[PDB]
Amino acid sequence: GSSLEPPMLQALDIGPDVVSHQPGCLWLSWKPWKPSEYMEQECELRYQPQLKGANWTLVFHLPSSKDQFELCGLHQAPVYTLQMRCIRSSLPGFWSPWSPGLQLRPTMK
Repeated sequence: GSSLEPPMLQALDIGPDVVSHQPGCLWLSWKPWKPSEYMEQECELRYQPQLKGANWTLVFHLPSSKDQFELCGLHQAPVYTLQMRCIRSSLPGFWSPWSPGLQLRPTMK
């Protein structure tokens, strides 16, 4: 949610060498809170192709905190958008509000 120190989600430095060489791939990364304690909740990622129209696609099996998310198969819009949502492990009841992520231009092809 939104306590003292709020969570943040951004993309990764991709474009030039992106470390290795993939056939068009992106890289994300985010972190909720976790004050050095246990707790194994769960989180999902969201990414839609920002263009004339869009249907928004989702992702699951995501770790509360990712070190270098790796997505691939993005080709349809000129710019892509990405947000983030979270919840507990198996307690479906609120899912909190969709936190705002960011928008940028991924691989060119």
